[PDB]
Amino acid sequence: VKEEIQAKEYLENLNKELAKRTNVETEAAWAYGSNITDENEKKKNEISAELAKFMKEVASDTTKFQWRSYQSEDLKRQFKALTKLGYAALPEDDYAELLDTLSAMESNFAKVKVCDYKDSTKCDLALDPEIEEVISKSRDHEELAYYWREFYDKAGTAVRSQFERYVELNTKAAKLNNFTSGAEAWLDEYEDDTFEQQLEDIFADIRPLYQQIHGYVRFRLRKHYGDAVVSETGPIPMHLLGNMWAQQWSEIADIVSPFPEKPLVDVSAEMEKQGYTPLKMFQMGDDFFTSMNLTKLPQDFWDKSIIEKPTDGRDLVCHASAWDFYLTDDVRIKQCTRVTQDQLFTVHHELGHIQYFLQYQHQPFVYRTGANPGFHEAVGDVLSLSVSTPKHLEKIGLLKDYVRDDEARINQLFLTALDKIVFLPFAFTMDKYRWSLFRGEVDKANWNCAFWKLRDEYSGIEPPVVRSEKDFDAPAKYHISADVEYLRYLVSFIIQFQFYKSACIKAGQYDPDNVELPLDNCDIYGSAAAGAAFHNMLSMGASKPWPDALEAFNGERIMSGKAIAEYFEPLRVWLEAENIKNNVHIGWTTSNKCVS
Ligand SMILES: *[C@@H]1O[C@H](CO)[C@@H](O[C@@H]2O[C@H](CO)[C@@H](O[C@@H]3O[C@H](CO[C@H]4O[C@H](CO)[C@@H](O)[C@H](O)[C@@H]4O)[C@@H](O)[C@H](O[C@H]4O[C@H](CO[C@@H]5O[C@H](CO)[C@@H](O)[C@H](O)[C@@H]5O)[C@@H](O)[C@H](O)[C@@H]4O)[C@@H]3O)[C@H](O)[C@H]2NC(C)=O)[C@H](O)[C@H]1NC(C)=O
Ligand SMILES: O=C(N[C@@H](Cc1ccccc1)P(=O)(O)C[C@@H](Cc1cc(-c2ccccc2)no1)C(=O)N[C@@H](Cc1ccc(O)cc1)C(=O)O)OCc1ccccc1
Ligand SMILES: *[C@@H]1O[C@H](CO)[C@@H](O)[C@H](O)[C@H]1NC(C)=O
Ligand SMILES: *[C@@H]1O[C@H](CO)[C@@H](O)[C@H](O)[C@H]1NC(C)=O
Ligand SMILES: [Zn+2]
Repeated sequence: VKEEIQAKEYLENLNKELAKRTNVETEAAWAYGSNITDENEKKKNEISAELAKFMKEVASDTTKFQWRSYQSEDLKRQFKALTKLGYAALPEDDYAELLDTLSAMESNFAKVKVCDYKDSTKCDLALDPEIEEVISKSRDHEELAYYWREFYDKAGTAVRSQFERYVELNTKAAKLNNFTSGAEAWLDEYEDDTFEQQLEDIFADIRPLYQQIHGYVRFRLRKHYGDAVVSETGPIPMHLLGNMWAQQWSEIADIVSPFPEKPLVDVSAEMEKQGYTPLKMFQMGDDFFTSMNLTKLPQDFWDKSIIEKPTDGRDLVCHASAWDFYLTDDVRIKQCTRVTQDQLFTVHHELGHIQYFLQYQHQPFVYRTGANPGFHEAVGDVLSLSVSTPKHLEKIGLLKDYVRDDEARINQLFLTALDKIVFLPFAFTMDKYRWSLFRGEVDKANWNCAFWKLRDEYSGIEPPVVRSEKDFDAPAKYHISADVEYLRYLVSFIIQFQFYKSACIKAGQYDPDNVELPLDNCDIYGSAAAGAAFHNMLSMGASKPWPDALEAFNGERIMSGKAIAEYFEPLRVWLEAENIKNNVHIGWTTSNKCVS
């Protein structure tokens, strides 16, 4: 159609206008997250309401263009993106109420403080860093159960009524966009109507390995705490797993390591000894990206980022985040950085988001986002996989006197699995839970025990104390309180191994027939070949359906669990044999810790 001329001019101006309007909303959201006050809350929400009103007008104006009739797939793709209003489809008053509900939940989470286990006078312990410090380090099971209960009562139960209204308005918004529910609204980002089934299939392939790891960990925990604390046949008490949500278990590696007399990589002490700071950690992340011929952090990043928890009295959101301001080179991180191994990896994860921002900033506004949400989460994790290798850690002087024999290799593979395999059922359940509420599949009388039932069924973990429908535990996880879709992380954990394997081959760092080049010791630091693949993919933003973006990276078009299974194959062989040798019980009875 000749109208395509025009349409192209229309999109040109509109994209530029959206970027500028979104810059303004983003600044107000940054100010609030950096400094939680009633005044900043009001300002964030009023500017969002303003932009929502404009979006309503945009979606309306698309109907004046015959865009479905156009020759250009590119023009059609842009118009389609503009018709998708999300929450902005809601009536003015409903949108304002939703924004008020969202900030009530996020500020509740950020403001949680508990009393010291040993000093009921001292009541200023926050999750980050005080409570997380205990959960990751204490081996006093009663102390752990105390902090678990205090946190969940305050971050979870306290916001049930707000969470209920959020579900209602989220559903109403989805239906105004003609999605069945918000589950379908979220899934739309993956542009694939078999996406859920694809993930069920990949998950089913990896589940048996998870069950072997679970069995071995439970066996080792029984030896440490005794059978009064940990049963052989039941779900693992979750507070013993070194993470408030039991989402990753690497913090208890020193008590569950396959070979306790051989080295286990933990560089936190060496980081401190060498005088590492948050600034140094970010500079090192920047170095990694630039070493691969990727983009250096701009001056705005250094000038405007927050890389340490503020020491004034203020309330803020400490959960780490990366921010795109939709201009040129105005990108920032807010991280309450600590000097630990886990935090070094976290820094690289966040800088992965920043790199993606810089790579696609020349794209039209609607294309300035990930190919799918899993792509955005994957970027930094691919580098963190290299950072975590004995190979890399020796290069930067953090790992000393390391002998990489067969036993040390198993220890390192197991340590990696405690993050990478353990996470998979966890991440699947965060969205299976919310989807089921969104879809109206669970009665409100059953909402809490529906959460714990999924945690049991998929992860084989349970609360430390008996819960019931008088509690409401799901919002005790940040993303649930903050209305952040979680499937992105499951997709990320699968595809990051496809990216890592390919980048390692391109770097000459992995050859399956060369004993000297194992995938689990690959360091892509300094590889321009690996960097080129990233540039080819990331610079696309969301200009093409995601299989096109994967193709740009390594010639493949299919999400596949083959690469993650390849990485862990030596661990699988060893672990299956070890569990047989030690008569380790696999599987678990149904939990008794959530009362109907
Ligand atoms: C989610 O799904 C919803 C449906 O469940 C959908 O809502 C529908 O959107 C339609 C707009 O696309 C709308 O259709 C219009 O209907 C008008 C009259 O409807 C009235 O009576 C209904 C009861 O019978 C009531 O329920 C309504 O509230 C209304 O009061 C028509 O007058 C109108 O017509 C005009 O527009 C067409 C479209 O023209 C198109 O564009 C060009 C013109 O430049 C054409 O050449 C082209 O071929 C194309 O057809 C013209 O053909 C016509 O001449 C008129 O100008 C129109 O048909 C419908 O009413 C509405 N609701 C329902 C219940 O059907 C939502 O839009 C969906 N939401 C999202 C976000 O996608
Ligand atoms: O800033 C975010 N997202 C942050 C969350 C967020 C989302 C919306 C609004 C505010 C905040 P995060 O996931 O970086 C924040 C990160 C923080 C983090 C990272 C690591 C880490 C540990 C070891 C190795 C590697 C990483 N542990 O915590 C996050 O949540 N992670 C998930 C889980 C996780 C992910 C990866 C991983 O490797 C380990 C765990 C969680 O905390 O539950 O997104 C920016 C963006 C993405 C896409 C488009 C536009 C902008
Ligand atoms: C936080 O916001 C308040 C008022 O909303 C403002 O007075 C103050 O300057 C801000 N605090 C900091 C540390 O920036
Ligand atoms: C670095 O990236 C640029 C971007 O095109 C490329 O032209 C150059 O060849 C790359 N350098 C190397 C050594 O590959
Ligand atoms: Zn992230």
